Amino acid sequence: QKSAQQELKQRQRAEIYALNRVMTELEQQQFDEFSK
Amino acid sequence: FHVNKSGFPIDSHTWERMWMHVAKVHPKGGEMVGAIRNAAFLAKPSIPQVPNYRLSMTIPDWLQAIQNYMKTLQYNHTGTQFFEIRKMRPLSGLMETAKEMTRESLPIKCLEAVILGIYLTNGQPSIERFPISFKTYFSGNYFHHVVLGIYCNGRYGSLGMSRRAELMDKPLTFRTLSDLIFDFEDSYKKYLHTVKKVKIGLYVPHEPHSFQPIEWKQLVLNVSKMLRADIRKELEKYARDMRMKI
Amino acid sequence: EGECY
Repeated sequence: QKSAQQELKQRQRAEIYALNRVMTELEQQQFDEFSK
Repeated sequence: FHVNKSGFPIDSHTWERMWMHVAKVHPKGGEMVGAIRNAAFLAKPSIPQVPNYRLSMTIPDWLQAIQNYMKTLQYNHTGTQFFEIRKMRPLSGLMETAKEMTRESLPIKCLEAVILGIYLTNGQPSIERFPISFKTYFSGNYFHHVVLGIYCNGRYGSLGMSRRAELMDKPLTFRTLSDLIFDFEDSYKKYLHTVKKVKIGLYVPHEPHSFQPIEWKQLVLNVSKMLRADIRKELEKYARDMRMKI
Repeated sequence: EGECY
């Protein structure tokens, strides 16, 4: 039913935020390199 | 620049495409993606409370709470926009999407933030809302960006989400629309961006007609071609027209 | 929009 789907949403969200932190840190480094 | 058109949970094609983009973009690529995908001990991110105006709050504190909520969702650096925004859709449809943003609680970019800021300020008539769009040029390419202009108690400000801290929220301290727009332009020049076009929308109705969309381009200035005296002249005229409901 | 920014 809609149960296994909610479990997938939560796992996808955990991975999205893990990924977004890593990508945000990348963009921060590149921005620091350009501004120097 | 991918958009999730598959809803939630995100379907395989959209999900695998996201991972391949970031694998290409990130210098540790495959090692980074492998560290996250199917990792057994990922923190479950907390879900931030949706802000809601109460009479005990000052309007600036309320607006700051809206902006902090957006910052807590985070700017979306994944390369996959998670909520599809059709800019010309009626507001009634866009507000369903905004609610979906508060329910699914994922990172957002600039256009989603404008829609979300409209949703979270709907119903406070003291706040007038209108989109402000920018087309900029930087090292040979054009960039588009949009924020939510705010007018309240004779002052202008903005809400939004950007990769840069100076291209999003602005406090309710600008005495004219020109001052607000010129502050964005000065902020852009810190990043070596030249502003090519400025587009000002209409006020977004708090209670829109069933089919009314956002109007994004009631005033369009090709600011790169104009002297600043003329830019200010045209913005001030338009802002006066806005404030009079012409 | 895409680039935002």
